[PDB]
Amino acid sequence: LYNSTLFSTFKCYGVSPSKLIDLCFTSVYADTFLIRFSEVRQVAPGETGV
Amino acid sequence: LYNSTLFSTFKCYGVSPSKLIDLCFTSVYADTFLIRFSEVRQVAPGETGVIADYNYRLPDDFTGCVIAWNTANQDVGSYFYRSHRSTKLKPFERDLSSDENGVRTLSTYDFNPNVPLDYQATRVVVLSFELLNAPATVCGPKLSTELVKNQCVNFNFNGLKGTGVLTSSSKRFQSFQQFGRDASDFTDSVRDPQTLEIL
Amino acid sequence: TCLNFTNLAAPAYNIASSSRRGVYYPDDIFRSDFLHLVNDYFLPFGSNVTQFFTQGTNIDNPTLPFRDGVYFAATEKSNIVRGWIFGSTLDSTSQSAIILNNSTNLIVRVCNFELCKVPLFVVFKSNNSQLSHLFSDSFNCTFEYVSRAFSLDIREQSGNFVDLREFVFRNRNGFLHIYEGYEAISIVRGLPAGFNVLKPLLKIPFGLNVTSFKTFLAVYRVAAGSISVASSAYYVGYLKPLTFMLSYDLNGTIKNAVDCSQDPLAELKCTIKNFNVSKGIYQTSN
Ligand SMILES: C=CC1=C(C)/C(=C/c2[nH]c(Cc3[nH]c(/C=C4\NC(=O)C(C)=C4C=C)c(C)c3CCC(=O)O)c(CCC(=O)O)c2C)NC1=O
Ligand SMILES: *[C@@H]1O[C@H](CO)[C@@H](O[C@@H]2O[C@H](CO)[C@@H](O)[C@H](O)[C@H]2NC(C)=O)[C@H](O)[C@H]1NC(C)=O
Ligand SMILES: *[C@@H]1O[C@H](CO)[C@@H](O[C@@H]2O[C@H](CO)[C@@H](O)[C@H](O)[C@H]2NC(C)=O)[C@H](O)[C@H]1NC(C)=O
Ligand SMILES: *[C@@H]1O[C@H](CO)[C@@H](O[C@@H]2O[C@H](CO)[C@@H](O)[C@H](O)[C@H]2NC(C)=O)[C@H](O)[C@H]1NC(C)=O
Ligand SMILES: *[C@@H]1O[C@H](CO)[C@@H](O)[C@H](O)[C@H]1NC(C)=O
Ligand SMILES: *[C@@H]1O[C@H](CO)[C@@H](O)[C@H](O)[C@H]1NC(C)=O
Ligand SMILES: *[C@@H]1O[C@H](CO)[C@@H](O)[C@H](O)[C@H]1NC(C)=O
Ligand SMILES: *[C@@H]1O[C@H](CO)[C@@H](O)[C@H](O)[C@H]1NC(C)=O
Ligand SMILES: *[C@@H]1O[C@H](CO)[C@@H](O)[C@H](O)[C@H]1NC(C)=O
Ligand SMILES: *[C@@H]1O[C@H](CO)[C@@H](O)[C@H](O)[C@H]1NC(C)=O
Ligand SMILES: *[C@@H]1O[C@H](CO)[C@@H](O)[C@H](O)[C@H]1NC(C)=O
Ligand SMILES: *[C@@H]1O[C@H](CO)[C@@H](O)[C@H](O)[C@H]1NC(C)=O
Repeated sequence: LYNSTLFSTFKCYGVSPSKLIDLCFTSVYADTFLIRFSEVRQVAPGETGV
Repeated sequence: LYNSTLFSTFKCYGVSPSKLIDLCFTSVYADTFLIRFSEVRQVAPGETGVIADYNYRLPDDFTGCVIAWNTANQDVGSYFYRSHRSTKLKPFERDLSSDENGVRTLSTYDFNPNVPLDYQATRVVVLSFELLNAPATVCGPKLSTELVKNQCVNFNFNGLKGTGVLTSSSKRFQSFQQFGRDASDFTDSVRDPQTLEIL
Repeated sequence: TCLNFTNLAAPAYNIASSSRRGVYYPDDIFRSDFLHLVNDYFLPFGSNVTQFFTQGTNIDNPTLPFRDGVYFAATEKSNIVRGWIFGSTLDSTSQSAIILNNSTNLIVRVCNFELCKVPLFVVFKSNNSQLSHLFSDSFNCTFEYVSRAFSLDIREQSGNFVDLREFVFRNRNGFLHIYEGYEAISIVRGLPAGFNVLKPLLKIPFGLNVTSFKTFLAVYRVAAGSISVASSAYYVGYLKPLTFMLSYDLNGTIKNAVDCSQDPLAELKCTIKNFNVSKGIYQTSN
């Protein structure tokens, strides 16, 4: 995805980035939705907001 | 630069801001390049992405500051970046190979004011410094005051400590060091930074 | 322009053993009467290095690997060994850095060099002893350094090696660290056993992927026109991740060191952190 996508937010919890290459995950799930640009900061553990 | 510039990013590592005024840095280097606005978050120690491993990589024990600001309506040409590589780069390393023999490795982006905010051109300046037992030659705007002795005073020979100051006449220095080192990782008998008199 | 050679002999990878050689300062902090352990990259005590010499119809300048750091030591009289080139694949497809001494200036420059097969300096015995070409071409690049001018003697035959120059090269965070040391000698055969610390000299920012290196030599052209080589030798060793135990004294100089992985006595010395051991039986760490 390096030459086709541009991500403005990439935050990982419980595992550091640049370590996902040499790791195996046993149960992966993906959740998708669509919000406003200012509400991305509310998608985090222990946050508040609408 | 307070009445001329406006920085969107000012993050320092290994030293807090509002302390750079009263500090001296021995070896100072500046790295300059140009990326998109959304890729500024990748210029950090320990990050991932197309910039952090194929174009520019910071060491883990990094000391310095990262400064970025948007420069639309100033940079209009077409610029290039590395999209893929066989391996990832070492810290503070370059790869000037414009193309491989098999396939081209350099992808391009075009910068224009009409392009969206996520794809706009910003300038990034990265500084790096360290502190040794040597003259620094890069200091802040501090004025030397009167030297007093035989009292409990706080001295600022590039480092803060509050003791009593006397005259030393039995010290042998190596003409590089300012303070030296003791057995318990202590610094004693500091030097006047412009003279050779050892306190 | 570069020369032609057909009577060159293949190098013989002779084996000579170092002994307490290749110790450099790890930190720029003045310490006196100190003693502490350091885990870094060092040349192992008692390890064997490879021998290359230029004696007769035998010029030995091959491309050698740059794994984790190189110990370089040269025993010469007539200034045969001049400098080195560092880089990857040593051609025009990538960038390479040189450190050179052309008997007038010290040259530090990294460009897109195109090296020939046998890069040598040529000195005329007659004709007031000028220098000559090194390589073919080098296009655009982004670094320069020319030092001050000096005069260098470029011919002397004493019969015995009188100079010993030792170097340690390291690559870390885009910097090339250089540690230097000099010692007067009088030998005929090989690498003398001894001990001398090396001081930090250079720190050049390159940003280069360094995997190989090659050395620059010098030869002589006789008045008839043929080439004649002069006696010289150099040795190459590699650094390994090891634990050492250095000592400091008055004036803050390193005077002794112990490689903790050599023998059980060195392990015992590193365990109790002392050069002198009394009689008894002691438990040692690994
Ligand atoms: C290109 C790398 C290079 C380095 C880093 C270098 C360092 C270097 N060379 C010398 C002297 C120094 N260097 C040389 C010559 C050489 N020294 C060598 O490492 C080599 C390869 C030659 C040439 C064959 C001489 C003949 C002297 C003595 C100069 C004097 O008598 O003042 C010093 C001490 C200066 C002083 O205290 O007077 C240093 C730091 N020389 C170099 O050429
Ligand atoms: C981004 O990179 C991918 C490969 O990672 C490119 O996809 C290739 O495109 C060529 C033509 O340029 C095709 O022949 C290949 O079959 C493609 N490979 C794969 C694996 O799909 C892609 O073109 C690049 N550019 C963009 C804009 O997406
Ligand atoms: C930002 O501040 C600097 C520093 O005061 C200003 O430079 C001064 O400009 C005036 C005229 O406006 C001159 O008389 C002074 O000599 C200048 N000072 C120096 C130190 O050169 C600068 O004009 C200000 N910029 C803006 C855009 O307001
Ligand atoms: C530094 O350069 C070397 C030499 O080109 C690179 O090693 C090559 O890696 C590729 C990866 O596909 C191999 O195909 C080559 O055979 C390797 N060459 C040798 C001589 O072993 C190395 O990857 C480069 N290092 C970095 C960090 O980019
Ligand atoms: C320069 O240093 C000298 C002592 O070396 C001192 O007397 C003098 O005031 C200094 N000058 C300035 C302009 O700071
Ligand atoms: C090298 O070798 C041959 C034989 O000496 C000579 O004819 C040829 O021109 C030379 N090649 C060069 C100088 O490139
Ligand atoms: C050092 O000598 C030993 C003797 O067993 C040999 O195996 C080894 O290859 C030598 N080291 C090098 C680097 O050639
Ligand atoms: C050494 O190289 C420098 C590079 O500027 C040059 O000026 C000088 O003439 C050279 N000296 C020689 C070839 O003797
Ligand atoms: C002597 O040196 C000059 C100047 O480099 C050169 O032109 C000439 O050919 C040389 N002569 C001999 C006989 O080597
Ligand atoms: C050097 O010049 C060549 C030939 O003109 C060019 O293709 C190349 O991009 C240049 N290298 C740079 C600017 O780094
Ligand atoms: C320390 O330096 C002084 C300088 O005069 C010298 O005389 C002395 O021998 C040195 N100390 C040692 C232990 O070599
Ligand atoms: C300890 O060993 C050193 C050599 O490492 C020797 O010179 C010295 O005499 C020994 N004894 C004492 C008490 O220092």
